[PDB]
Amino acid sequence: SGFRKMAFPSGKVEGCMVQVTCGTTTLNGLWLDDVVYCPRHVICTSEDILNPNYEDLLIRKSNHNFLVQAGNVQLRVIGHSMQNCVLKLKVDTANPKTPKYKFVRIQPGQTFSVLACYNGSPSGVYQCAMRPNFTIKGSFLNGSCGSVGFNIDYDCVSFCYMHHMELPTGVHAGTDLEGNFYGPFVDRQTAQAAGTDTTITVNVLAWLYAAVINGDRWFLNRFTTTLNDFNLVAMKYNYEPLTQDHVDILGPLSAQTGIAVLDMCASLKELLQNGMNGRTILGSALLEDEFTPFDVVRQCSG
Amino acid sequence: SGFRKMAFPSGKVEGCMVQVTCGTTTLNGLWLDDVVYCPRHVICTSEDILNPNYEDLLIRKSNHNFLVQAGNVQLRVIGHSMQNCVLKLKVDTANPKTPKYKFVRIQPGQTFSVLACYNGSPSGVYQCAMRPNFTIKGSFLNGSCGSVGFNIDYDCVSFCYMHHMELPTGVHAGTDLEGNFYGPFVDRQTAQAAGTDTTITVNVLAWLYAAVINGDRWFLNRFTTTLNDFNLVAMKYNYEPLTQDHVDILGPLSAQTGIAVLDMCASLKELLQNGMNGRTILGSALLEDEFTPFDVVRQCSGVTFQ
Ligand SMILES: Cn1cnc(Cn2c(=O)nc(Nc3cc4cn(C)nc4cc3Cl)n(Cc3cc(F)c(F)cc3F)c2=O)n1
Ligand SMILES: Cn1cnc(Cn2c(=O)nc(Nc3cc4cn(C)nc4cc3Cl)n(Cc3cc(F)c(F)cc3F)c2=O)n1
Repeated sequence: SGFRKMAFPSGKVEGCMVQVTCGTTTLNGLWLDDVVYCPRHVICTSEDILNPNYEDLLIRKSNHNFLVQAGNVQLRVIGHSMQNCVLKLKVDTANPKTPKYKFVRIQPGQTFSVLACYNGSPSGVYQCAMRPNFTIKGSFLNGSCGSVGFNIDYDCVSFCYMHHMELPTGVHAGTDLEGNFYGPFVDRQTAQAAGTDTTITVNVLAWLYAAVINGDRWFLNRFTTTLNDFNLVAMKYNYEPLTQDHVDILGPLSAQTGIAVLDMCASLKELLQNGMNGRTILGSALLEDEFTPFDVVRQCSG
Repeated sequence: SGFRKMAFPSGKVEGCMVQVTCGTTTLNGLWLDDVVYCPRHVICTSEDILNPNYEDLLIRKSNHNFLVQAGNVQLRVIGHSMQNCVLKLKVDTANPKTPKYKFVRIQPGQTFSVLACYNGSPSGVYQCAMRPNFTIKGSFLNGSCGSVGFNIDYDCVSFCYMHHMELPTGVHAGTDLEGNFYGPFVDRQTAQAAGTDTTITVNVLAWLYAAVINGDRWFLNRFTTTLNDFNLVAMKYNYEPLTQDHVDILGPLSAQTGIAVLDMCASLKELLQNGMNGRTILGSALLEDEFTPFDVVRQCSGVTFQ
């Protein structure tokens, strides 16, 4: 029983974190095989941040401008290339701690664990969701760049996020491991603002199914709804519209609980018009949206 | 900026998790040097667990009954003994991934990370607080026994918790690494209920500081109070008393933010009576009591753990 926001064990990723220094800039790098991945803005200087010409600054660089440190062992950069917004440094030793891994681009609503790192030393691990506006509500201090977000599946580590910047609103923006940003953001110090955020409706429904599995009983109702009537109400509360794809994803949870998806949608609808009247669901008095339908199945009973 | 529930990087502990099997019972073990630690209830049958004599159950068992699985390599038990509610299995090989470690016992309100495992395979990590009633609000499914709770200081892993059982109310109970239970529980199949829990007050104030550091400042008032006046109100609302030691611990947060604790207690005092009036603090609609003052300083000052 119980229900906690749970992160993945971070050991496989801890063995890959290194320190990348270029000039005075020091951030974290992800060391897989004989390549260290890190945000390309590490080659920028105080002046080259508002409008950096990264191709010009990199063709500009020699391998011995980069200092890579795995613990007290300085790796030797033997080559450096750029792929979109990630820098790739070839090093002369493959990381013997490299796990089975792949690079995956995730979609808004998907969750992942983030290993916060400073000077290449892991500091803590937590759970995140890719917001519908392509930001993440992280916990990051200066020097956290290069920290990665991941999932683990049968000792295979899917890397799906690398941290680059903090936006004015306090949220954070990053890329996948191929250097493509999530969202309309760029690795520049120019004026940048994220879209208005919305609640991941499919995740809340999943969480509500998790409450019933754990026996929570107070929010459901005798009502059902049409997909369009629900979406009409939800959008008026800054909730993401729900598509038939989402309804399909919830299928297994609905099957396990004997509560149809559109029945539960009617329960979310009522919850949005009444509130929760002092009560809580799985210990929360707000609706949680950082549990996917996959997560709910993994952590909950059967 | 930002603020999250954060656990210690679990890697040092992951290299110590093994699967222990006794008969049909199978749970997790902690492999440190040439000893494997796990709950003693593994030697129990579905009826001996109702009322056992762990003494006699143990001595009757032999070494080859304990299947100690380290991933897939099998470990050879060359001895076994008890220490309170934790069983100890001596194996022929010392764990080469053994971290710099010690066994500590924590107080209520102190936090730790938990590495939930199943069949010796680490599955997820999360951050707990020992509740005042000596339970922890965990997320465990069957197979989780032997999952361990720890803290990391520099390169030292401090093991402080081992999971044993879930209570009928859903919360969880276990021992320190020396077998001593946390709270008034026994490792037996009987009717056991959790005592009435309370709010870790010093952790709520520490969380309010984290909110201020993140610029969430609406709850700050203008008033100040006294420990007496606060604690009189706090007892009514099932809040833990705030001691003089608690105030000194909030010292650095106080000086970093310009908000003297007791001034902060006035804010928490108001929040306790008037509620939050449809507002939120760090996005949460409840007062968060699972962040210690050191937790807050650690997370807002970037301290790493190698
Ligand atoms: C508060 N916060 C939360 N996450 C972040 C991420 N982040 C960061 O870690 N560092 C940044 N600037 C640097 C300055 C340096 C000074 N020295 C000596 N070394 C430095 C290294 C960095 Cl990496 N930034 C700012 C930033 C980073 C970018 F990648 C970008 F495109 C624009 C930016 F304004 C930062 O956001 N900070
Ligand atoms: C859902 N949940 C989450 N945490 C818990 C605690 N807990 C547990 O995890 N396992 C238990 N019995 C086992 C049966 C097994 C059958 N096989 C094949 N392997 C098994 C392993 C275990 Cl560990 N129990 C029961 C239990 C064990 C005790 F030590 C005790 F004092 C009281 C109890 F009710 C359990 O509570 N469940």
